[PDB]
Amino acid sequence: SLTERHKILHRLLQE
Amino acid sequence: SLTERHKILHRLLQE
Amino acid sequence: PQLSPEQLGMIEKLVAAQQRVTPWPPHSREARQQRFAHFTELAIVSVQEIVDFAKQLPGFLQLSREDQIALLKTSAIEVMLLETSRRYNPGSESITFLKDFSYNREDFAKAGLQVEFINPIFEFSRAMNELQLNDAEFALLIAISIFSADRPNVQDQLQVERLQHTYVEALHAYVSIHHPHDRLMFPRMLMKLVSLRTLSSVHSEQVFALRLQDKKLPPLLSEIWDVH
Amino acid sequence: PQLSPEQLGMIEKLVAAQQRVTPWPSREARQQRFAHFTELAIVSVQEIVDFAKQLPGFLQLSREDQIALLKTSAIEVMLLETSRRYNPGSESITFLKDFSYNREDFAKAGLQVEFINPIFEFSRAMNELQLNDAEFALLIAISIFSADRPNVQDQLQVERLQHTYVEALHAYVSIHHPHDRLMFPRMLMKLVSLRTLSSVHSEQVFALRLQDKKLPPLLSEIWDVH
Ligand SMILES: CC(=O)N(C)c1ccc(OCc2ccc(C(F)(F)F)cc2C(=O)OC(C)(C)C)cc1
Ligand SMILES: CC(=O)N(C)c1ccc(OCc2ccc(C(F)(F)F)cc2C(=O)OC(C)(C)C)cc1
Repeated sequence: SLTERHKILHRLLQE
Repeated sequence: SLTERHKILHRLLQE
Repeated sequence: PQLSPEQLGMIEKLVAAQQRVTPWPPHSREARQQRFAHFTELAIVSVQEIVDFAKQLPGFLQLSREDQIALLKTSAIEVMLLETSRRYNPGSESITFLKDFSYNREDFAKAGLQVEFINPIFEFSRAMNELQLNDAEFALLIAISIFSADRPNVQDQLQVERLQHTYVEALHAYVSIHHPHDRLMFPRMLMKLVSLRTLSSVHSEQVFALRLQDKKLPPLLSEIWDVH
Repeated sequence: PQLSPEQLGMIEKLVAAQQRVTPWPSREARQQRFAHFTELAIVSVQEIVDFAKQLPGFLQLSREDQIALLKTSAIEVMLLETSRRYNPGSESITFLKDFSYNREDFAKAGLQVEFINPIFEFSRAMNELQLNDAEFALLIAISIFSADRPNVQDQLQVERLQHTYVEALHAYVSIHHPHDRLMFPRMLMKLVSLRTLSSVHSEQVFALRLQDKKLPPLLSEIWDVH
C-alpha cells in the first residue's frame, strides 16, 4: 500500500 | 536555432 | 456564449481540414523489428498530417517558422494521443489505426513500448471515450494543444496565447450548443489537456528507455523526440 | 452561471482555512541553504495536509486515496503558493512574510537552472492574471482533486468532487470578472502548465541523487522513487 510507505504523511493526516 | 536542428520538420512546413 | 459567424466558419474549416506503410505481420528478430517499423511509420504519417493540419489553422503561418517548429515539436505527441483516443473502441479495449486494423495493449507491447507508457495511454483513451467528443470538439482541442504559450523556446508567447484563447472561446460557444443542459462539458475537455502533459512527460520516459535498449528512432521522430 | 449559497459558503470556508527554521546565512553554507529551503517545504506539506482535511469530500475518501492525491499534488500546490508570493518589481518570492528570494537565492539553495527558470516564468504569468484568495484556494482544490494521479482507486468520486470546485470557480469568476469570460479558462489553463512543472521537478529530485544531496524523510517519502 501507499499508506505503509508514507508513514509521516499518514501521521499528519491522523493528527 | 530550432530550425537548424529540425530539417525534416522545416521541409514539411515549406512544402 | 453565442457562437458568432466568424467562429462558425473557423470551426467548419478545421473539421474539413481533418478529412503505403510497412505491414503488420513466430516471435523472431524480423518480427519485432517490423512491428516497431510499422508503429513508427504510422507516427511519421501522423506528423505529416499534423503539419498539414497546423498550416490550415488561422494564425499559425503568420507566426515565425522557428515558433511554428517550437509549437509542433512538443505538441506532436499530444495531438497523436488525442487522435489515438478518438479511435478507441470501448468494447474490445483497442485502437483502430489506418481504418482497418485494431491494436490492444499487448499489440502496443509487441510494437516495442514499455508497460508504464501503455496503461496511461489506455486509461486516458477510456476517459476521453466517456466524454463522447465529436469531430469539431476534437479539432478545437488539437488547436488549443498546438497553440500552447508555455512550450520550450517559444519567442512570441503573447500572440500564441491570444490565438489559443480564440479557439477556447470557440470551444465554449460550440459546447453551449452541443450540451446546453451540461455546463461542465466545456471545462471537462480543458481538464483533459492537463492529463495530456503528464502523458507527454511519460512519453519522454519511453524515448529515454529506447536509448538504453538501443532501439533507434527513424530520422523524423528522432529530431522531434530525442535529446541531443 | 450564478453562485449558489452552498457554493458561497464552501468558498469562504476555503479562504478561512488558508488565513523555528534553519537560519539563512564554503561547502558548509551550501548545505545549510539547502537545509533551510527543504524545511520550508516540510512546513508547506503540513499546511497542505491541514488545508486538504477541511475540503468537502476529502476525508470521506479512503486514506490510501488521500495519500495518492496529496503525494503528487503537493508540488503543484507549492508552485501555486510560490506564484501567490511573487513580486513583479523585485523579481523575487517572499517566504514567511519577511525575506525575499530571487533566482540566484534559489541557485544558492541547491536548485538547477532547468528548474528555476520555469518556476519564475510560471509565477510571472500567474501574476499577470491577478488572482484572489478565493481563486487561489479553488485552484489548489482542483489540483488536489485530480482523478488522473497515479494509484487512485475511486477515480469517479475524485473527478465528481473536482467538478464541484470547477463550477464554483466559474460562478465566482463571473462575479469577479463579469466583462471577461476568458478569465475562468485562463486559470484552468495554468493547471496544464503545472504538470510540466511537476515533471521538471521530477528531474530536479533525480539530479539530487547524482550529486548525493539527500532529502529529509517527509520530502523523501513523497518525492523519491525508491
Ligand atoms: C493516431 C493515429 O491515427 N496514428 C496513425 C498514430 C499511430 C501511432 C503513432 O505513434 C506510434 C508510436 C510509435 C513510437 C513511439 C515511441 F517508441 F517513440 F515511443 C510511440 C508511439 C506513440 O507514442 O504511440 C501513440 C499511439 C501515439 C500513443 C502515432 C500516430
Ligand atoms: C510557498 C511557501 O510558502 N513555502 C514556504 C515554500 C518554500 C519552498 C518550498 O519548496 C522548497 C523546495 C525544496 C527542495 C526542492 C527539491 F530540491 F527537492 F527539489 C524543491 C523545492 C521547490 O520545489 O521549490 C519551490 C519554491 C516550491 C518552487 C515549498 C514551499
